[PDB]
Formats: sequence, C-alpha cells, structure tokens
Amino acid sequence: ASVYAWNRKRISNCVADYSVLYNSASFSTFKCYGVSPTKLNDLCFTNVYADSFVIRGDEVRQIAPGQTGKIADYNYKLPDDFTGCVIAWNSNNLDSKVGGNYNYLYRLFRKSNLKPFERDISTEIYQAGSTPCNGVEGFNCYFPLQSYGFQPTNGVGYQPYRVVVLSFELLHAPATVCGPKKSTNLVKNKCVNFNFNGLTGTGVLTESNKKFLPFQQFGRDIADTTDAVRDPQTLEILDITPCSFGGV
Amino acid sequence: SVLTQPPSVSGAPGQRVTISCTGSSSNIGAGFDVHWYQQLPGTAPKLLIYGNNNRPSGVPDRFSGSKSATSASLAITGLQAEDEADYYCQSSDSSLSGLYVFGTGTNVIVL
Amino acid sequence: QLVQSGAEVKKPGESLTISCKDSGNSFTIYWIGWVRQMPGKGLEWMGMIYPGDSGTRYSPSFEGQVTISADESINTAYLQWRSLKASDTAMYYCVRGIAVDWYFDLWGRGTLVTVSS
Amino acid sequence: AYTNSFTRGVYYPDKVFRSSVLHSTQDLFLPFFSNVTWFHAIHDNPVLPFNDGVYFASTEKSNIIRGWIFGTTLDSKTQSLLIVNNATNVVIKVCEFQFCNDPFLGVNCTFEYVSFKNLREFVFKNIDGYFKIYSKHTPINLVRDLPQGFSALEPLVDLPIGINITRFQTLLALHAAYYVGYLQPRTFLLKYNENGTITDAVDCALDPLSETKCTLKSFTVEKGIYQTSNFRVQPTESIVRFPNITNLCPFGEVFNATRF
Amino acid sequence: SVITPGTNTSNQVAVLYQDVNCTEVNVFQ
Ligand SMILES: *[C@@H]1O[C@H](CO)[C@@H](O[C@@H]2O[C@H](CO)[C@@H](O)[C@H](O)[C@H]2NC(C)=O)[C@H](O)[C@H]1NC(C)=O
Repeated sequence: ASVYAWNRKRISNCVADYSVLYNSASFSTFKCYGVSPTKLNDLCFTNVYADSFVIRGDEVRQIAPGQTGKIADYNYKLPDDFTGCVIAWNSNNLDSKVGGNYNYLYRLFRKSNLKPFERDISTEIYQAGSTPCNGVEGFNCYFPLQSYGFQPTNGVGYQPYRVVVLSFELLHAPATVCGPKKSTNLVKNKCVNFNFNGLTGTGVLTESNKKFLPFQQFGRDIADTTDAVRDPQTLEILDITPCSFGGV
Repeated sequence: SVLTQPPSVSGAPGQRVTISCTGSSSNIGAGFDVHWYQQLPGTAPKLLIYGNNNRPSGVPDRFSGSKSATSASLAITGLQAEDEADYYCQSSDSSLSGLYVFGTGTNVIVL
Repeated sequence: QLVQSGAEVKKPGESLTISCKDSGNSFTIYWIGWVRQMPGKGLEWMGMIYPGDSGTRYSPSFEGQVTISADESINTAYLQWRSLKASDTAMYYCVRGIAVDWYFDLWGRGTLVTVSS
Repeated sequence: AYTNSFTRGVYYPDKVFRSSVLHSTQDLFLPFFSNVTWFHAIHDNPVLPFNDGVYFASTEKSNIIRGWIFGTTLDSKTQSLLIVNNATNVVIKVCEFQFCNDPFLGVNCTFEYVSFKNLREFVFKNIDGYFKIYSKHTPINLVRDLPQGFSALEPLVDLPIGINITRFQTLLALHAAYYVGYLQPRTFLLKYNENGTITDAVDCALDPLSETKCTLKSFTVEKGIYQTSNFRVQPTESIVRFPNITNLCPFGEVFNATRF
Repeated sequence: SVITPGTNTSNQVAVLYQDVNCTEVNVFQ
C-alpha cells in the first residue's frame, strides 16, 4: 500500500515463530524498541498490529520514535513510547520500473502536523493563499499527492524500500498470541519456579478460596507483586506463597 | 491456482471471433492486468497484448481486448488462415506464489 | 535475440546443464528466467533471477527440484538438474522478464532435452 | 428537566484483583452530584456531542429502546458504529449504512460481528482505539426518579474498532425514559471489600472534606486540623515583548554564493 | 487547611487560607 494510505493488519488467535523471521538475512534494517529480538520467542502478547508501506531507500532512517522530516512529520508519525519492531529491506527489483512507475504517491502539503498512529486520506486542495481555491488547480492551489517515480538506474538514495512495522500492546490482558513453547504438567504444594503466559516467578502454588470475577485474571498485593493466578488451560485459581526463608 | 479457459472454439473467415479467460478474486481481482500470448505450431511464440489496453509493434490491428471485472475477453475482426495457433491468457496473484500463472489454452478453427 | 545450446539426450540420474546467453548490453536492468512446456499441455513458470543483486525467485511446484544461477560477466544464465526423471522431458525456454506489470516480452528459440532408460 | 447524579457511574478500572484495599486512581468517571438531561417520551431524537465519553442510562418496562448509532456525520459518508439487539440476538456493525432521513423502529464495510421496575446502566468510552462498553441491569422499585444508592459496573465487551465518535443517537420505537451524563477526568478512591467488589468511593475533588479524606487515605477523619493542598492564583493573559525592528537578515547572501 | 470535627459527629467543615490577605479571593480575618 501507499505510504499515505497504509493498511493495518490484525494478528490474534495463533502461535507465532519469530525465530524464522529473525534468522533471515534478507532484511537490511531491523530495529526493535523495548524488546530484544532474540527473546521474542518466549514472551506471549495479547495482540499484534502489522503495518506495511514503501518509502525512499536513503530516507529509511526517518521511521523511528521522536523523528522529524517529511514522511514522519506529515504522513506516518510513530509514538514516542513505542514498544515494537521495525523491519526495512531493499525492494528495488520489485517496485521500481524502467521509464518511471507512478503507482505510489506521497503527501507533501498539509496545514498542521499529524498525531501519532493516525492515517489520513484527505484529498482537499491545499490553500496557500487567501483566495478560495474552489477546487481548481492554479495559483497557491496544488495537488497534494505526487508520485515518487522509481527507476532501476538511480543511485542508492532513490531505490524504493519496503517497511513493515510490528507493534504489540504490553497491557495486562488475556493473551492469545503465544510463542512456540510446550506446556508442562503442574505440581502443587512444592517450591517450584513457574512461568504463566510469560510472567515468571518462584514459590508454592496452593488451592485458594478467592472468588475471582469471570473477567478477572490476576491479583496483586500492596507491593504490586502477584498473589493469585488463573491457569490458562484449566479455569482454576492458584495462590502463590513464597518459599520459606530466614536469617541464621 | 490455474486460470480457467474454454478448450477451443471455431469460426469462419471474414467474421469476428471472440475468446474469454475467467478467473477468481485472488488472481484477476484487486486490479491485476491480463496479457496474451501466441503459440505457432512448431515455432517460437510471440506476444499479442500487454497491459490489456496497449499493443506492440509487428501485430495486425485486427486484435482487441478488454476485461470485465472477474473475466476478460479478446476479439479478432476478420480472422484469416494464418490464425491457426494456440493462445494463452496470463495474469498474476496476490502472493509471491503466483507471480506468473497461465491458463490451460484455447484454439480456433477457420471455415 | 537470446542464444542457447542444442538438443541433448542423457540417461537418468546424471546432471544436465543448459545455458542461455543474452547479447544485449542491458543485462543487469531487467530480469531473466526459465519456463517449461510439457508436450500436449500448456506452459508453467519455473524460476526467475535478477543479476543486479542476485535475487532468486522460485515457484512452489518447482522448489528444490531444479537449480538456476546466472553470471553478470559472461552474461549467461545456467540451469542445472539434480536427478533427471522419466517424466521431465519437455521443451525449455529461457525468458526475459519485466517488472511491476509482470509480463514477458521476448524469448529465444529454446532447447530440447530427452532422457531415456 | 435536570436531575441529581448522586453516586452513579462507577466501574471497575482494570482487570487486576484487589480486596479490602483503598485504591486511588485517576480515570474518566461521572462526577458526583452532576446534572443529567431528562428526556420525555410523550406525544425527541436530537444530535448530542460526545465530548470525552458518555454515561447512558435507561429504565424499561416495554423494551422500546432497541439500538444505538454513533459516529460523526451519520450520512453513509463515514463509518458509524451500529448496535442492535433483537430478541435474543446481538449484532454489531461498522459498515457504512445509508441511514434513513428520520431513523426509527416500528411496533465500504470493514467489520461485522454477530454473537418503572428495571434500571439498566451503561458507560461508553473510547481509549486508544478500544471501544469500552460497561453495563448492568438491576431491579428497582421507584418510578419518580433515580433510586439513591451505589452499584458497581462490570465489563462485558471490548471492541477494537477505532472510530472518532463526536455525535450519537439512540433508537426509539414510535407508533421508558432515559438519562445521559458526561464523563470527566476525576480522581477516585475506591474501597475494595473482602470479595473484590467496590462498595464505596469518594469524589476526590467535590469538596474540602473529600480532599481531606483523599489526603489521609481513609473514610474516617479524626478531630483536628489537617493540611490538604495549596492554593495558587493562575495567570490570566500572556504578554510578549520584542524589539521593533523590520530589517531582514541576509541568510541568502551566504547560503547561495557561486564559490565558497 | 481544613478544620473539621470528627465524621462521627458531623460533616460540616471550615477552610483556612494560610498567610494571605484575602481580598483577592461570613469571613473572619
Ligand atoms: C539560495 O538560493 C535559493 C534559490 O535558488 C533560495 O531558495 C529560494 O528561497 C526563497 C526565499 O525563501 C523562496 O521564496 C524560493 O521559493 C526558494 N527557491 C527554491 C529553489 O527553493 C535559497 O533561499 C537561497 N539560500 C538560502 C537562504 O537557503
């Protein structure tokens, strides 16, 4: 899709293997903010957003949090607290064409900046002058959408680049996109180290009389630590008691 | 994901003939052009129409074609005896699996 | 105009290599590739290579079975077979390919390969 | 007419379990003792701005209200959220329906989903593209006005639609009054009992007594004098002063130049 | 500051503004 009308893809209710994506050497730029790429195989997230577009090869540095320029300022602005990954690879031999390709357009003129994660497909004529444009091209009334015009023979600074942005929501919620890790039978009344949906800990899992609401998942104490969990496979509630300890 | 195509048709010299190539929303949908190719018996083949509206050099003007959403068709006005050949309709697909998919093929008989 | 080799006959199990040469001075601009046609039926796409950055694309029905390479100095594409089978006898065309619009433009005369046991 | 909001419009703020704890948090809530519009249904479907969320309420005896529409223009030009519950079926639609000139019920689509004696309350909000709808139905015995008391609101559905809603409308059956209140960003101190159900809360900015309650983090304040906040006068206007010069700096003299 | 009897008795309170001549803002100076 064009950079000014980028599509958004939903990923949920499946198991994803980020190892097969990371090991590929085709990608030229691969930057993950907030999460280490090699550890994505263990965490389980609640939802994945995928965004895809094509930009100029030299100007691929602009798609990053807290950046200023043309596309970031006017077409696609990333949030300042981004927690996700950005992948960008050369696509000269797939999107460029001899004699000029005009299937891709990019916005240039707008009155105000763009809020993060907002897509605009407005086609109104820019009004750079006091006179009304009346939907007629002319003085101070230009078409806001022009094409890049990719060609195979230009330098590195003009080849098209394909960019895909993956974003996760790290909010505590019922998780549905887990990594490929096999489950293990659970043991009660013994000091074990547990991993529930990516959250790790140590302690003893015991039976509980706590009445969670059907939508209610985790319980916390004063110190923000976890106190009771619900097993994802079997809808039971387990209290977590720290292992015995003491000075000698 | 091969494209559907009727086996063969017949025609008479001096009259218009028409052929069709039909597919699905995955192959011809989402605005994907269809091109046409020839097959001379025992000869290296040659192009007919690319982009569904343009036309190359060295081809007679008696050929035309257009697409209607899911289907596409071409017409020959005034077929002659040398039109004894095989014709192919080629399109693309959404994924990189089907970058180049061809139809089964169609043939015509004069008189 | 693209030149090629002749028609050859070989035993199954050996390795056969065909080559297609382009005389033009615009080799590293467009794509090159291969196509097969089984006698009596229509053709099917095989593989396609961009020599500008050695990009290689295959078809799912012809993955691993065959291998295709190309060189930007001699300006030639090689197609090599692992193990010839009795049912792979067909007519093979080296093809020049254009981008975006995804259509072929012009091809050579091709080559004929026969395998018998 | 107008009405007293009392203590309605309180919902669970997150999915974390707490019990017997006084927890303080800032969230969009219905300010206590506010004004809600009283609409009649005799012998009335205007266009109301959305502002920052909407608390909705109804009391029902014949199921006249059957659906809701939300959006910005409501003329098939932009996507509008449309919710209908017919008998035992629920339909949520985000398709660009061509609404009738005066929609009523007798007696480019990207999303479709298919699943006075009674008082039913709703809260509608949009947070980061998440449409959150809370609801609860309860039996009451009062016809004049809203019964006084407290009832927690539980969540049922969350929808990742992403519509910038500024106007809305209900669906009345024409040949069951309802109330509309507006949410604000007010800090609240909720008292989670032993069973995890919020039974009490205080409007932290309603009056100085509530401010003291917030400062001491308790529902009971002992006799004495306490310090709770600081008063500061806010500025009224901005005054910018610069020298009165008009000459233009010759940046182009140096930034052009044939040879450097 | 908020001057208040215990809630066990009443909910009526008084408000004291510290060290300000209260011209800018039943008042006893
Ligand atoms: C150097 O020269 C260029 C023109 O070749 C100047 O660019 C013009 O600047 C004026 C004043 O801002 C604009 O009205 C024109 O539209 C600009 N034209 C172009 C080509 O952009 C440039 O300002 C000069 N040096 C500086 C100060 O950057």
